[PDB]
Amino acid sequence: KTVIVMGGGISGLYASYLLSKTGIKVQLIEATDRLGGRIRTVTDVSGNFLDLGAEWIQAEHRTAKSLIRELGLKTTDFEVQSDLFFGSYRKFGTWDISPKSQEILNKLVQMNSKINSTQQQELDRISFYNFLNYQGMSLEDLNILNFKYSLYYGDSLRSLSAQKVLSDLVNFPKYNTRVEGGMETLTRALVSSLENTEIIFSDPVVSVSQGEGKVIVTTVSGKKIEGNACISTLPANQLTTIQWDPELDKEKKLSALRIRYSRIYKTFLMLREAPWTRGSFSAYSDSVAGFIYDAGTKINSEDKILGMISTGDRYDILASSTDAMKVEYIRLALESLGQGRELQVLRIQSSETSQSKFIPTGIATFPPGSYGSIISLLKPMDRIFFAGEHTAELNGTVEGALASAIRAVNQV
Amino acid sequence: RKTVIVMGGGISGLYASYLLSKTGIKVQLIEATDRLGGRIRTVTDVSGNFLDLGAEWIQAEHRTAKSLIRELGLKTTDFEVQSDLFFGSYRKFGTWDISPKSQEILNKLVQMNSKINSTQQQELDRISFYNFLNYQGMSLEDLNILNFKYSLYYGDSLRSLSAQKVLSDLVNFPKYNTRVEGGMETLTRALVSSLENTEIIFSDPVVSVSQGEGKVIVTTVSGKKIEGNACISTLPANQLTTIQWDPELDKEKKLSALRIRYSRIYKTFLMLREAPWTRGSFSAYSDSVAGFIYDAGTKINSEDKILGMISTGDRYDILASSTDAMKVEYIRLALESLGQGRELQVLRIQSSETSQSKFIPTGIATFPPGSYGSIISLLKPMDRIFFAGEHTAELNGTVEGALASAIRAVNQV
Ligand SMILES: Cc1cc2nc3c(=O)[nH]c(=O)nc-3n(C[C@H](O)[C@H](O)[C@H](O)COP(=O)(O)OP(=O)(O)OC[C@H]3O[C@@H](n4cnc5c(N)ncnc54)[C@H](O)[C@@H]3O)c2cc1C
Ligand SMILES: Cc1cc2nc3c(=O)[nH]c(=O)nc-3n(C[C@H](O)[C@H](O)[C@H](O)COP(=O)(O)OP(=O)(O)OC[C@H]3O[C@@H](n4cnc5c(N)ncnc54)[C@H](O)[C@@H]3O)c2cc1C
Repeated sequence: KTVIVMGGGISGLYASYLLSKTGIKVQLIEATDRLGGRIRTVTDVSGNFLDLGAEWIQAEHRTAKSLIRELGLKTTDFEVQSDLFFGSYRKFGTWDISPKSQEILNKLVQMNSKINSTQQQELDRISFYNFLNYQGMSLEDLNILNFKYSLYYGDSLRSLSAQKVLSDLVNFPKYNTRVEGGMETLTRALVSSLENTEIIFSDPVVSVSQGEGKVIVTTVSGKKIEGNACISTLPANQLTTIQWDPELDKEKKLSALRIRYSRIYKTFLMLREAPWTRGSFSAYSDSVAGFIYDAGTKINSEDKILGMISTGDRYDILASSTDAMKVEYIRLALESLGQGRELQVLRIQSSETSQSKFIPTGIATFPPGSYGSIISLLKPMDRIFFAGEHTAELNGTVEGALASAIRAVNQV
Repeated sequence: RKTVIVMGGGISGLYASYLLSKTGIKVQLIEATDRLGGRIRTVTDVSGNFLDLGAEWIQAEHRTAKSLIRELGLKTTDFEVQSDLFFGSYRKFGTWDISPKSQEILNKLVQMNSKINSTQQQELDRISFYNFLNYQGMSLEDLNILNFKYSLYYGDSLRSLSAQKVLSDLVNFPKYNTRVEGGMETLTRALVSSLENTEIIFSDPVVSVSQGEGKVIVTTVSGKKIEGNACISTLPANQLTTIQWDPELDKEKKLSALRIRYSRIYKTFLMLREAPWTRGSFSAYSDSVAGFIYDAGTKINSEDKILGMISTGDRYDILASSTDAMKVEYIRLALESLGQGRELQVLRIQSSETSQSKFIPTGIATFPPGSYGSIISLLKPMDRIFFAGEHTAELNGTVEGALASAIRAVNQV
C-alpha cells in the first residue's frame, strides 16, 4: 500500500513517520534539496544552535511535547521577559495596555467565542485594527498589541481579520520552549526513523490526478508517482499553481487564494562578548531590528549569540541589506536601549530568501473576508488529504503543522 | 442665503468652501486640527526651495487641478520621471520592466476588467492583486518590480490590495510629473484667501451629525452646534465610523468606511551643500528604509541641493521613531548602493509630522480584497448630507480626485 506525501516540511515528515510505522510505503516528494521546510538550524562553530526558521514551542503544545518525548529528544525553557523601545526604553513587565483597555479586549474575545457562524462571517469583514479602533481602543494601545502579536503573525494588525485575531486570542501562542540541538533535531529525528520511505528531492509536484482508485502525482521532471492516497502538506500558493484533475473544490481554491503569507526574517550575530547587561534579554522595537534577544543555547559558551527577528517590510529591507548594514541595525537597537557600544561581530547567519515559491517567508495570515478558509483547505478530496500549518487548529505553529499530520493520517 | 456646513479643511473641504462662496452661499467650515490643508503641507526652506511634506505632484492631464491652479493665478512646473532601481544590483532608469510574457498577461487582465459584469468583478475582488497575478503566471520578480512601479500611489504592498481595484486603476494610473510653483500648499493658501462669507472653526472636531426638520445639525467636541441647509463631509473613513449619525449611516456605507485601510507614507528632505547624485532628473527606488529618493529642488540656481525621500509601509513607523542622524544614514546607504557612498554634507532636515493621524491620514485610502463597491457606497448622499474627499473620487487617492469630489458634492446643493 503506497501513500504519497507532498512536501518535506515537518508536517510531511511527521505524516511519513506515522504512515511508515503502520507498514505503508511512503513516497515523499520535496521541491527543494533539503527536508525541514520552514525549520532550519545552523550549528555554529561555538557549539550554539541557530534556528533560522521555527525556534520555539509553547510548554502546553501537546503534539510537539508528545513527539519530542517519543523520539527521546529534550526541551529547554526560554524565559520571555521582553523590553520595549517605543518613544523611550520601557523595562520588561511594564508596557502592557491598561487594565481597562484589556477589559475591552477580553469582552470582544468572549463575544467572538459566543456569537454564531453568521455573526462571525460579519465580524470577519473588518480588520482587527479597524474593529478595535471602532470599539474605542487608542492608536497607542493598538501599537502595543502590534508588538505583542508580532512574533506570531509577522504582519500588521491592519492586514488581519478581526474574527481570526479574536479567535486566536483564546489561546495565543507563547514562544517559551526550545528543542535541545535546535528545532532541526526534531525534523532530523523523524527522517532517521522513517522506514520504507522513498524521498524525491529537487523535483516539485506540478500536477495531481485522481480516478480509477489511484492518485497520480507528476513532478517537473516528468516523473509519475502513483498511490492509494495522497497527503498534501503544500503551501497555499502551490495549491493554486499545481494542475488538479479533477479541479480543486471551488471553496478550497478560493481559500488558497485568500491566504497571505507573512514575512519573517531572522539574523544571528556571533559576538566576542555579551552586548546586553541582564539575563533573559529580549526587546522589541519598530526599527529594522524588530525583536532582538540573547539566543545562546550552549550555557557555558565564550561566544555570545544575538538573535534578531524582523517582520513585514523589514524582511525586504533585510533581504536587500549587506551584513555590515544588518550589524548596524542591531547596534542602533542596542543603542536606544542604552548600549550603543560597537558590537564585536565574529560571524553572521541570516534567512535564505531564494526559494519562497516553495518555502513560505512566514505563516499563513487570514485577511478580512477569509472566514472559513482553514475548514475549506483542510477538507479532503476523496483519497487526497490536506495538512500543513494552514489547516490546523493552532495554525501557524510547529504544534499545528504536527497536529495536521495526525489529522490527515487518521483518515488513511 | 442658505448655510452649507463643510466638515474638514483639507483641499476637498477648501475647494467645496470656495465653490459655495463663489455663488454667495454662507459656509461654516469645521476643521479638527489647528491648520487648513490636511494631507497637503509645504515647508519653505531658508534656501528658497519648497519642501512638500504631503502631496507633491499632479499629473499633466489632471484637468480639475490644472484648471483651478490657472483660475487662482498659480503656475506648475514639469518633473521629469527617470527612476533608477536598486534591487539585487543598480539598474539604470528605463532598464527595469517585468517580463514581456507578464506584461502581455497584465494587458489582457486590465482589458478583461472593463468587459466583465458586477458578479465577475465582486469575485475578482475577493483576491489580492499579488495572489491573482501570481496565479495567472506572473513571477515573484515581476510582482516585486510592479510593487516599486505602483508604490508612489498606493504606498503599500500589492499583497494588501484588491485585484479588482488595482486592475480598474491601471486604465488611467496616476503619474507624478507636475509640481506647483511655491509648493502644493500654495494651492490650499490661495483657496483660503478666496473664501468670502466663510466662518472657519479650528481645532474643534465634529463628533455628531443629525438631520431632520429640513436642517443638518453638526456638533463638535467643544459642544458647538452648527446648523445648515446641507452638509458636505470631506472626513476620512475612520472618522465616519466614530462620529454619531442620526439617522444612522446606511449599513453599506459604515462597512465601506471600516474596510478602508490608509497607507503610510513618510517624507524626509535633506538640505545638502553638494549634489549626492551624478545625473540630472535623479530619482531611485529600493526596498531599503529609504524607498524612493529624488532630486527635489524647486529653486533655479540653488547652491543648496534638496534630496527628497518617500518611504512606505512599515518604513513609516521605522522612520517616525528614528533620530535625524539615523534618517541621514538610511539615505546615505541608499545612495551607496547606487555607487554614491560619499558622506553627505547635511545643512538641515525636515520630516513628516506623525501626531494627528486620527484626523489626517498617513497616506491614501487603500481597498483590500472584499472592498468592491466601497467608493460608490462612501459617495452616496444621505438627503442633504453629501460626501467628498479623495476616497469618494474616480481618481481616488490624488489631489485631482479630492478636487473633483468637491465639485460633485457642491453641484448637488
Ligand atoms: C522564520 C519563521 C519563524 C517561525 N517561528 C516559529 C516558531 O518559533 N514557533 C512555531 O511554532 N512556529 C514558527 N513558525 C511557523 C512554523 O515554522 C511552521 O508553521 C511550520 O514549520 C510549517 O510546517 P509545514 O510542514 O506546514 O510547512 P513547510 O515547513 O513550509 O513545508 C512545506 C514543504 O513543501 C515543499 N513544497 C512546496 N511546494 C512543493 C511542491 N510543488 N512539490 C513538492 N514539495 C513542495 C516545500 O519545499 C517545503 O519543504 C515560523 C515560521 C517562519 C517562516
Ligand atoms: C504623504 C502623502 C503624499 C501624497 N502624495 C501625493 C501626490 O504627490 N499627489 C497626489 O495627487 N496625491 C498625493 N497624496 C494624496 C493627497 O494628499 C490626498 O488625496 C488629498 O490631499 C486628500 O484631500 P482630502 O481633502 O480628501 O483629505 P485631507 O487632506 O485628509 O483633509 C481632511 C480634513 O478633515 C479634517 N478632519 C478629520 N476629522 C475631522 C472631524 N472629525 N471634524 C472636522 N474635521 C475633521 C482633517 O484634520 C483634515 O484637515 C499624498 C498623500 C500623503 C499623505
